[PDB]
Amino acid sequence: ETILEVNNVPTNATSLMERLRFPVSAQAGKGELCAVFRADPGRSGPWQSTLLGQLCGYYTQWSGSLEVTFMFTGSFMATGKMLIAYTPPGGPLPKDRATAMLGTHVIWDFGLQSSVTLVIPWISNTHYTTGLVSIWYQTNYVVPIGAPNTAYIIALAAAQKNFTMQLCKDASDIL
Amino acid sequence: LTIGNSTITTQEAANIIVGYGEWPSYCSDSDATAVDKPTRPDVSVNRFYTLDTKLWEKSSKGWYWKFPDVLTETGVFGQNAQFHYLYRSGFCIHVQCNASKFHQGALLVAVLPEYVIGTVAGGTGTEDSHPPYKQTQPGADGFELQHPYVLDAGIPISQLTVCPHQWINLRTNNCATIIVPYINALPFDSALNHCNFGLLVVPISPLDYDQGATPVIPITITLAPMCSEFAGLRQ
Amino acid sequence: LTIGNSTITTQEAANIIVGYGEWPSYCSDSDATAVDKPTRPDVSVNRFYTLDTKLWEKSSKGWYWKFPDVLTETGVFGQNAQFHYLYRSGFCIHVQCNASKFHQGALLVAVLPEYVIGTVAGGTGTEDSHPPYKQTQPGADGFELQHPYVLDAGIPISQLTVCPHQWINLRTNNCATIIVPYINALPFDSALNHCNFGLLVVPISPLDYDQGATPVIPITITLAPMCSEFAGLRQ
Amino acid sequence: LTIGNSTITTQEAANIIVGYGEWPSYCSDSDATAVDKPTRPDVSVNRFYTLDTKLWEKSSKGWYWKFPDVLTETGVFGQNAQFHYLYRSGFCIHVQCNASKFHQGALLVAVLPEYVIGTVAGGTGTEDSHPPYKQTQPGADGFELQHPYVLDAGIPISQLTVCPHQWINLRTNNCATIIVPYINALPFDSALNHCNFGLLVVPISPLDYDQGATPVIPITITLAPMCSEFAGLRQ
Amino acid sequence: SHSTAETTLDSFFSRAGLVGEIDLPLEGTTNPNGYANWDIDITGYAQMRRKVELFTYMRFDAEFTFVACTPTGEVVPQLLQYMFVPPGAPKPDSRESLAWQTATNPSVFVKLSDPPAQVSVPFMSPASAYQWFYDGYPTFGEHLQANDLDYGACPNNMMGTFSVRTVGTSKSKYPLVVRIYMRMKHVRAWIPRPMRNQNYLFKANPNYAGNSIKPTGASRTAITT
Amino acid sequence: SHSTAETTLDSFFSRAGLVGEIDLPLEGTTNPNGYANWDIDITGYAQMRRKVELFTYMRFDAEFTFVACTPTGEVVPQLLQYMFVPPGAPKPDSRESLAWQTATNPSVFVKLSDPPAQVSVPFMSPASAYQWFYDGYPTFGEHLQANDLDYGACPNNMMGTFSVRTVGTSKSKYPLVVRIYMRMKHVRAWIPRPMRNQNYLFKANPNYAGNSIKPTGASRTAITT
Repeated sequence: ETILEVNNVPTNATSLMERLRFPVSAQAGKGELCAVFRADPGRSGPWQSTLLGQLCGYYTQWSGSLEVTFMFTGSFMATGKMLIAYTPPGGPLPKDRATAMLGTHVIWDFGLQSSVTLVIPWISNTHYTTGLVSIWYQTNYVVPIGAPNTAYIIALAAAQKNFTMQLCKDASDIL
Repeated sequence: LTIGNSTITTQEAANIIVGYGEWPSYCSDSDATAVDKPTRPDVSVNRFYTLDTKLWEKSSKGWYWKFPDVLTETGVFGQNAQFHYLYRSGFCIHVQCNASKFHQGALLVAVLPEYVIGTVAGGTGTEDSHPPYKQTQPGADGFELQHPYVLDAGIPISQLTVCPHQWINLRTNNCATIIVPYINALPFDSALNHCNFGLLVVPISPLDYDQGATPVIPITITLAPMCSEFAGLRQ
Repeated sequence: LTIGNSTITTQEAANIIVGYGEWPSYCSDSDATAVDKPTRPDVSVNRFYTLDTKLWEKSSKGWYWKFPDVLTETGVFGQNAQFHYLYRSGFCIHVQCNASKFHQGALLVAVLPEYVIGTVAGGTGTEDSHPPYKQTQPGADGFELQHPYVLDAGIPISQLTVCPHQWINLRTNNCATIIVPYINALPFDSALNHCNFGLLVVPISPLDYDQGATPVIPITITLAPMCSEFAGLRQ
Repeated sequence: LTIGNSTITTQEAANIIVGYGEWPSYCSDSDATAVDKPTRPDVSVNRFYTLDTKLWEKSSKGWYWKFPDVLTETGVFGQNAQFHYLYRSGFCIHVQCNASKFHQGALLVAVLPEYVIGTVAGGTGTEDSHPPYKQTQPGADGFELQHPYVLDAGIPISQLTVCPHQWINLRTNNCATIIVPYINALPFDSALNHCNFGLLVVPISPLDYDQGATPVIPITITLAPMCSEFAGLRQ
Repeated sequence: SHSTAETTLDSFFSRAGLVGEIDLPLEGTTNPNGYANWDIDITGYAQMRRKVELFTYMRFDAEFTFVACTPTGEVVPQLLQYMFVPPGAPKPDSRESLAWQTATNPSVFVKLSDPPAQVSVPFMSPASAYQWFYDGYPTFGEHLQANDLDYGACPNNMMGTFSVRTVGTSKSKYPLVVRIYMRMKHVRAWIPRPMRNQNYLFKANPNYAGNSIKPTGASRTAITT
Repeated sequence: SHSTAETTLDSFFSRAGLVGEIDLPLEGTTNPNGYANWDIDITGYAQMRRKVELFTYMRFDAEFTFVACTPTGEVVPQLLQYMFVPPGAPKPDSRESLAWQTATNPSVFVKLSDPPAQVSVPFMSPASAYQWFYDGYPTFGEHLQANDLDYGACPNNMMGTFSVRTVGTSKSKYPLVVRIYMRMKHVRAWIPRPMRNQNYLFKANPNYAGNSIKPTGASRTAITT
């Protein structure tokens, strides 16, 4: 299990650390928070942060299943609900929250504080469109007085026993 | 209950409570009640249909739902109940509100069979009647009551507890779960035309915070329909 | 673990985690690896050396330690490791932070064998190199990182978890404990000249309070070195 | 066959002939092909889908279909493969034509796996390409051939019988039945993007009547998909 | 004549065939670069395409041999480089490219004095079998109207591509000609198809002319032999 | 694709890689002597450094190959000498030095006419395993303050160096280019590390820039794909 930089947005070294992290706040309610983007490691993107995503760059095409656990960093007294929904390849991004409920999806409550594991069944490279995981405000981030009205989540991922890789492939960074 | 997609794990105190004392059953059909025999497994369409989560303010006056209705463009159930000739099903619904140990209020999740909710307007000034079309077909989002003391129905909540009910006191329980069987004169009725059933969420202690805390409290509704009745038709 | 002076009692969830899956062992010496045989009991010098407790602010960017180093004028271990010819030992370290159920943040206590931490300056304006002397011999107090994303080492924390690690989420655990065995090419090396080992404390969620609460959060470090290797020398 | 709705009565002559000698099978899953485990009854989706019946004149030159496509907004089968990411199924198709005992002609119902049908136009006077988009996703209605001798593929019917075939000679049979299994390099592909499979209805003896008898000949097509593969998704 | 060995797919395919003739002039208008990439198509050997379009799906390894000479045929003391790059790997762009040192791009160094090099490329596809034409759009998902001729074409049907160089920082001394030969080995095929009868237009679709010819004529009438 | 074989350390490393490019022109300004020592860096193959700093400790034999040619690519009837000298042994200083005759410095004599030489260098380290970086001063005993930048480099990790000559009492006649390729054999690795993300400055310390780049960007916002 290694960190997935879903918030692959800022390029400032002081805010370069904000990449691992992605926010939730008491502001927006039941609307839309974040799709963790593609469920594809080797495609240029957020997965390049993972150890998995990098070694996939050292090969060509793979087949397997992944598990992506999310971790909540908010206060103890903080509470709320989130539904995480995977959208398989081909299908466009779900129109709304309720649309995500009609498929494979998991409502995450902060009662089961520790974490919540999302297992994506199958992804493959046949070199586009891949699976999508979207995280929705089932409800807003409610907090009592004394709790920060905004909180942060870390997403870290890895591969299961069915993960296999292809032929060696080289493409680096250095000169 | 491991029937459906994703649940929510709880330390679940005995918040379990069955409608009138009998569990949801199927249909007894070894006579001539229907010569065609509808066949349906338990986890095909018993997905956890969770409506959109609603807010609970201090000036809130309670909300209601109808169950044969609530599924329209809602779920593969609605893609099934709208085209189907006749309908029947039981339900397992779990009302959960997420709040702080600093917020206080009092909820009554209650279940009411035949819910004819009124209604009235002013007087004889412009029109004499016309209760709303949207009284029926209330969406998942809707709807607010108008006079909670009478449920807009000329009947006091003071005695609603005679119906299968369950309390949500933010002092103690954040979760309440109530299971309802089927309840009708005919063993098989039609769906969208008659809302066989009504769900109520009425506040008694209208919630109170001390500011600096989110004034909005989430009431996430989660539904699980048991003992449905279908087969298939046209389109 | 009742080996040393004073411990700290916890309801200790399974925060126990061993380096790479094998417990700290001793030295296998029935050949000719050393003709002199060092002898050492387990509780003489395995005192709980707790460094000074450090603060955790919002603008904190993580801290690191080196273990053969950390003992210099530190403990009877340093009075032992500095005069001794060669060194070897395992460790049991317990990182504990004391915070409120109102403070939130995210820590990654992680362990890294060979820690060569850089470093770089500006460019070719005044001098071209000179990484610091105090890079080595970091005192108990020190030291802050410079670029946590690269650990000042050109290597992303994003994948540090491949090393024996443990999370401290102030939502759940206030304590994390990680045990490390010895890890080196030679079964016996020298001490203060080579820091065999590095300890990391990196924040991911940079802590947040809502004011009126102590903006400083204590990370008390407690160390317990197992399977040392000594005998005695001169002065 | 007690799987489906309504049949067409036969004395059940042996016009049955299977693709390559093996029945359509299911999936072998005691390995790691899918962490999701498919669940499926024998009579759920196997309704007898009969497409529109098309006419057959003297100047007829044959028609063709593609199968993974033909059900898209067609029947509850297409509403399922369109919503599902991936697909697999076998088919049992019964091509039946209604004619007089005074009519004469010869049809060859044949089945061809990968049917990439061309094609060419006038030339390069105004445009160099334009293959039709509507070539694929052929509705029940389509399609007419263009050059039956080469199947618009530069490939002779002269050897078409090398593929799964069945004859319709009005001397004997007005009915023909052919069964096809799943056939692909990958065990699971998508539907509407790739037509894995093609059906041909080509005349050799181009029909002849002596007029005063209905000159239009009905070829009613009836399909029955076996060993499908789905589960359910979103909407 | 009871013997079925010459009717095996293997015997039907096991033969080193010329599929590549690579030109490196001293200078000219072919490639002033001194460098050439050869996408590894079997259709280069003309008759082979009809010979294999007998089937839908098939599978094979490939034995490659590289005989190189001058256009005269003079064997010449030049040391050259054959480079095979996998489907994933990028193809080299320049003579001075970075791709030549890329390890996952296997390279072969021989002299012309040394007998022709010989290597074997196995079955590369991510599918269970190769496919000569895919009755669908090779794009996954909903269609984009950027491309519409990639029809029938299977992209993972590509088994890589070959690159050739005269080794060295400086230009070659001699005009050389490399010829590329393909041998097919462990073959398994599947769904049988009727064999081609019309002439080909392209090498990506069974396109044909707007006027059909007939595989045999000149018969006068059916009664007279 | 059920095989973990290409995820084996051997397969991850099993490929002869170019690590050295030594030029001996007839005369110029590079090295006019006809003599060259090549300190044996593995980092010569560019990408290899990040690829091995995946681990802390590892261990392996090394198979070296020597393909030599002219810049022309002309194979030339020249007899040359490859000499491997151990870490302890001194390196030759002049073309007419004695070190060329030091027997315990193994030598290889081949012609360019002779196909590329192939030798194998075993695990040389005095440690139980190789080591990529030493978090200490490489001096035994307390350090002398001559050093200010000598940090991290492991001296007993040095596996020797290769030296090349144009054999003969007199200077070479032909312009030559020797190329060195490395393949790693019986590989065993140990402690896993996160992989490099920034560019390297030196090959004696994992130093980084005073301005960090990002291993993946151009993402606009977390909501937009």
